[PDB]
Amino acid sequence: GSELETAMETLINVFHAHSGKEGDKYKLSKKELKDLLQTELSSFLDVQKDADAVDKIMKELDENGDGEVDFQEFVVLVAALTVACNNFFWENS
Amino acid sequence: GSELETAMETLINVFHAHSGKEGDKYKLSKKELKDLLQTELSSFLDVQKDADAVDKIMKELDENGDGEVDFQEFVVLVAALTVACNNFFWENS
Ligand SMILES: [Ca+2]
Ligand SMILES: [Ca+2]
Ligand SMILES: [Ca+2]
Ligand SMILES: [Ca+2]
Repeated sequence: GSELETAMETLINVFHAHSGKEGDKYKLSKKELKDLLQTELSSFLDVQKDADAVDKIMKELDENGDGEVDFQEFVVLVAALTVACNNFFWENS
Repeated sequence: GSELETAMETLINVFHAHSGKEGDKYKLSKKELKDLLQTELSSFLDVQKDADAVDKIMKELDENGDGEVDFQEFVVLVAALTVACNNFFWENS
């Protein structure tokens, strides 16, 4: 099946849906990623309600203080945090 | 939309489709991950043709030499490698 493959194609499409909407299509930005999580992962990855949560999240990515992200840094950080949350409910049954 | 959200639900379902098929449903294994990539990401992440490629890939994950993976280690390693490949074709246009 393409279920797992479809997983890579989908995050890449929404990624180019908002990332290229700001014009900076060659680099991601702090506001661009804010839209992607609050759009489909708002309930899981809290972010829209805690705007401070997005400043902290980009800080690990923008460790360079570039206020911009290379998108690759983003996938590794949120990938581990959300995956851990699913096991959190399963751990207590 | 749930396109990005659907991305997390799909890799998690196939993950529990083969991971729980070996009985070791509490921990992933070297053969379990081999099936997930060769099943839907065979063409992108070469693996089935280069069985040596799977030994090397788990080595970074099983840096502990446990021949077993915590699944979380897996998502971060293959997440960055496949994402980079998509930009490889885009970089040369
Ligand atoms: Ca962008
Ligand atoms: Ca950055
Ligand atoms: Ca398993
Ligand atoms: Ca491991």
